[PDB]
Amino acid sequence: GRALRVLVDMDGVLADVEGGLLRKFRARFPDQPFIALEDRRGYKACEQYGRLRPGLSEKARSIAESKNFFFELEPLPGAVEAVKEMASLQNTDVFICTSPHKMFKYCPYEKYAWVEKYFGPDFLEQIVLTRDKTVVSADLLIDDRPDITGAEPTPSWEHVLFTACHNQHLQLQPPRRRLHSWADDWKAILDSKRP
Amino acid sequence: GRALRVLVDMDGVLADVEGGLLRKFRARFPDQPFIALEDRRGYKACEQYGRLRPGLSEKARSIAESKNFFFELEPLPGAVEAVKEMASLQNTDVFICTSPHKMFKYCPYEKYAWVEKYFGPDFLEQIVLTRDKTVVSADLLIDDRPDITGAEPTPSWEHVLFTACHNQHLQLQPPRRRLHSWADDWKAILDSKRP
Ligand SMILES: [Mg+2]
Ligand SMILES: [Mg+2]
Ligand code: NA
Ligand code: NA
Repeated sequence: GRALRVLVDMDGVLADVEGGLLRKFRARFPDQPFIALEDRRGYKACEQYGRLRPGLSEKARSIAESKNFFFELEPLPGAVEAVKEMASLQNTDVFICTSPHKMFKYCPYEKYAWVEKYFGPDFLEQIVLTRDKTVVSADLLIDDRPDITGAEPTPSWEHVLFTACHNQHLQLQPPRRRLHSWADDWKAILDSKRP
Repeated sequence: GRALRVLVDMDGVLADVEGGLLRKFRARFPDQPFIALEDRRGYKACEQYGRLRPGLSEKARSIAESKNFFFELEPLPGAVEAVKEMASLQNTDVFICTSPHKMFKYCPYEKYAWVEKYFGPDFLEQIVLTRDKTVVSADLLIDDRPDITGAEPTPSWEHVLFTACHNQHLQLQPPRRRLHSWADDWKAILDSKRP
C-alpha cells in the first residue's frame, strides 16, 4: 500500500490481432489485396483496408467479427510471461483493460476465455471490459493506440504506447513514452511511477 | 464540462435478478424450499440458499449460470426510464458498471444484449464490465451491494446504496446515502454532487 496499478491493453499488446487478422483475411479472401504488417498505418486496420479497395473494410471487419477470431489470437512474444511477472510483483496490481469493440456475441466471451487459457481462471477477476479507458483509474496504461480519448478529459494514468507496426513510425509529443515490446524494460517504466 | 459521471449497477438496480432467480429456481426445482424475496438477506443469494438446505447454493448458482438467465431478467420499475433521462441530462455521463461474475460464457453477452434491448445499440458504449468497481472513476456509483471493495482503497465515487430486499433493513454508517427505488429523487442525489 499503495499498490501501483497498471492497465494492460489486450489487443496488439497481449494478443496478436494484426497477425491474426492478416492470416485469416488472406485465407478467407485469397484473391483480394491485403495489407502486409509492415505497411499497416493507423490504429484501425479495417479503415486502411477500405482505402486499399472498396468493400475490403467490410471483409476485414467480418474476419474480426467471426467466431473464434479473438480466441485463436496468438500471444505476442513475451507478453504472457511479462504480465505474469508484473502481476506477481509486490505493490503492483495489474488489470487487463480492453474493448469489446462493436461486437458482443463472441468478443467478450472469447477475451475471457483467452485470458483463462493463458493466465488461468484466477486472472479473470483482473479484466475490465470497456470502450472508454479514460474512466478506469490507474498509474499506467500500456496500450498500442496512440490517441486514447473518452469521457474523462484528465485520466489518472500515464499512457505508455506499446509499439505496433501501425504506430512504430509515429513521432509522439514529448514527454509521451513507449514500450517497444515485452522484451523492453517494462520494470523501469513501472518503477518510475512508484513512490 | 466537467460532466458529472454516474456509474449505475445493473443487477438488482436495472435488472430484476432477485425476481428472476426466485422464479426460475421455483420452476426448475419445485420441490425444494426457496427464499421469498422479503426474506432475502445479504448480497449473495446463493449463500443464503446454502444455509436453507445443503446443496441449494449450487442449485441456485446453476439458475444464474444458465443460458438466458441474464437476458431474460425483467427491468425494475422505472429503471430504464430513469437511466435514459439521466443520460440525456446536460453535463451528465452515465455508465453501466456491472460484474460478469464468475461466469463468462453467457453473462457478458447477455448483459450487452439486455442493454441493447432496453437502451438501444448506442448505449452499449456506456458499459463497463468489471469485477472491481473501485478502479472505475466517477462521481457516483448507484449499486445495491452494501460493501464494495477492490484494489483502490479510496474510490473517487460516492456509493449510493440502491434498495433491494437483501439490504433494505440495513443500518448504514453515516453519511452513507440510499436511493430507495427509481421512483425516489435521483435527480436530487446527482445535483448534490454538481459544482
Ligand atoms: Mg489495443
Ligand atoms: Mg448489483
Ligand atoms: Na462478436
Ligand atoms: Na455464464
